[PDB]
Amino acid sequence: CWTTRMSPPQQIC
Amino acid sequence: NPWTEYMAKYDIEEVHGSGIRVDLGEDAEVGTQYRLPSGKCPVFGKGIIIETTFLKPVAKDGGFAFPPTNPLISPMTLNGMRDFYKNNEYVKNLDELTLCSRHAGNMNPDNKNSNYKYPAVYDYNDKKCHILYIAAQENNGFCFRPAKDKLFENYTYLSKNVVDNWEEVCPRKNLENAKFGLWVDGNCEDIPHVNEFSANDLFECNKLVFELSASDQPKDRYKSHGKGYNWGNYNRETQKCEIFNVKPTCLINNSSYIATTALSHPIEVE
Repeated sequence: CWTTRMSPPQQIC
Repeated sequence: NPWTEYMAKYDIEEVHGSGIRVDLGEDAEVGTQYRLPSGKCPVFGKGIIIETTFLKPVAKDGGFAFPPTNPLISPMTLNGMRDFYKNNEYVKNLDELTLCSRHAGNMNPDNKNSNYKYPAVYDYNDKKCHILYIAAQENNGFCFRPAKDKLFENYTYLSKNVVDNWEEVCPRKNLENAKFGLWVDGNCEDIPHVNEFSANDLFECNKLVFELSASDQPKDRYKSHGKGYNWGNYNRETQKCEIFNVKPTCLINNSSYIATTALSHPIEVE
């Protein structure tokens, strides 16, 4: 799982 | 010196600022500090040889690249990335290398804001950005080493810091009929001392220069900051790769020569 830094923020696993 | 503006891209210390063979010029925390690539220029033709090819996702049955994700953000094509960021005007129109670098830099492993940004490889062959889960580049005490190689010629190694105007300020092409020199009192003089390595063609010279170039680990203490044997004058007639470690400040016209750097593509000339 990672979280995007740029808007919109989202969780990608 | 009328060469000043033109030669700026060959001041690798200034425009790249980190290791080339092994780029580990910064540190970032995720509690624990880690080393990570930070060179401002793309490294054309650089790949990693595993002694499983390295663009395979991490699992020793796996490679260096990001594991499968939902949605699949690595590997991701150029068009895939442009679509992914279609609402971000500051990103959607970046060139393929910078975009790939920014895409990799988008994925925060600390799920708090952290400074850790993965390096990446853009493969010109099928227009795919591969985020590298493993930022390591050499372990020859899984054993592996960085190299330029025919298999890697369309690969491009990208740190988190790749500048958006690399095309303008970074080396890419080799300079045909040109020899790097030093400008002294209104004339372009030869590099006074060079280290001569035999090389069958330009590719092998580029490969050798890369092997000897700025490196941030042996084989703050280890950081090159871009200093090293980053340049080579290839004499195609005597088949000599003339390698040196001081920045060139002018060009000499000489049809026997091709000017290359560790950062440059191993084949392309202009």
